[PDB]
Amino acid sequence: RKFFVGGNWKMNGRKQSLGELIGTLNAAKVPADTEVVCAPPTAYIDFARQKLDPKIAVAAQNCYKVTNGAFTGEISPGMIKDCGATWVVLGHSERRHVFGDSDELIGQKVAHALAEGLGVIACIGEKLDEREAGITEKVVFEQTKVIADNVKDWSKVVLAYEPVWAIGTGKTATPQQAQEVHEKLRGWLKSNVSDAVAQSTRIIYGGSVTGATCKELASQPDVDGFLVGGASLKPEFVDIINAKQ
Amino acid sequence: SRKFFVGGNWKMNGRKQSLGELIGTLNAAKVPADTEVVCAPPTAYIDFARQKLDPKIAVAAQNCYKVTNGAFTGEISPGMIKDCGATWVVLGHSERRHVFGDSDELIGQKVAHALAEGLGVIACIGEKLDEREAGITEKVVFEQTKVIADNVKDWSKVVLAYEPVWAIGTGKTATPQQAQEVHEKLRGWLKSNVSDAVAQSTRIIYGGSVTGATCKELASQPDVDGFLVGGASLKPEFVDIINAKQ
Repeated sequence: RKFFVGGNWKMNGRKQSLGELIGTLNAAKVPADTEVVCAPPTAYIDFARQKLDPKIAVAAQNCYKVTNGAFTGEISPGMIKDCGATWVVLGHSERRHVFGDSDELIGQKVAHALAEGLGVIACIGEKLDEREAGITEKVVFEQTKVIADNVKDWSKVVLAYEPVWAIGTGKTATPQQAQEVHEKLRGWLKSNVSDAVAQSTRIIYGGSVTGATCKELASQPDVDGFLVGGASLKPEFVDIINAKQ
Repeated sequence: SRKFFVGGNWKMNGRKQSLGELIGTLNAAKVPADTEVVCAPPTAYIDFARQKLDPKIAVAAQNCYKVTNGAFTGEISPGMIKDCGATWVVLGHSERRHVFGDSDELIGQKVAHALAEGLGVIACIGEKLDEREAGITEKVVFEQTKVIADNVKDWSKVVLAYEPVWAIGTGKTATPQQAQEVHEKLRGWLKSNVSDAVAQSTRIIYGGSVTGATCKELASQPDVDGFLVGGASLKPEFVDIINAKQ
């Protein structure tokens, strides 16, 4: 499984700062064994694709479920592809919990994005209350099932596990518990999709990752990369891209 | 003395190809003297549209969030909008409210933030069919307008857009007379709840179904100061609507 490192810039940056960031990434050497993807704010997808070395892919941070229509404020996989982007992050914890993306809608977006020839970074993760209630498996397996029900070709999909229960809650996710979850997800795929899919599908970690912890996290058997948040806006991102090196 | 305002909301439609053609048409079009033309392309094309579109045409974002930066994957801020050359943002559009759940409180915060960031705001309001049926049109649009008003310190950069949601895909069809009725009531609300000055200078544009065949009569209505065009913004017909007052 090729090491995958995605940077989710979230709602940050402007042309100046993002341009500098991109300059820093273009100048860095990305191990041929690493697949790098950057997710700029929607207004900068086009901008980023133009400035980013073609070696690095561009992803949209969200998209809707149809080709076109009366959905003011939304963008379709078609527009994303039209901008040169090749991936779209779907089901991100922020879309689910802050903007209410339903599990059903996420499934529809996944189906549509893949049908449009876009790659999908499908995010899953349980909240603190769900974690506390000991229903981690229930939640992530239900979320993964919806994704699986909407994926016909896993070659274009990367599963990202977000330990939401560790975001601003005081809890700290250890690499052991990350491995623990990733192993369970791969086991679910093995049994519910196929051995081939479970073996080849990248399951990346969307939890807290820094240049000082990426090595250990990347060394975990079932952690195939990262969906980086805050660090993706800093030089440290390059260190994370080299976590396997 | 209110400058005729025509905004084209492309909604989630178009690609660089189709948009570029529409833009070519607009760049070559003569915009009427006392008129203001704005185009709201899909978010991924705000940048592209601003670059191809001549400065005589303003660009608007179809939505934005309530803070400058943050952990809000999938959202953009007024700061990013201005950074791309856009000078307006459509907020409270019926689709954001009814399809995506934007609450009146959220819309008020977005309005406040967009204006604080120096962006112009096209604030949308409109009642649904059921609300229309029960005869609470005024109550509904007044509540929505008040939320907007409560978050507007200076109306110079604000344009109100009435969207007869009740007619939009419901088997109904708003007449220019019922359009005028609402606009007049809205302006009356501004006069009584804000100031006569704001009431007289604030453009209240019609966001219902508008075509080159109906823009003329709609534009002639005393309190209809322009349009927030939907489907027609995607065709040559758009230019005719821009000339609705001609």
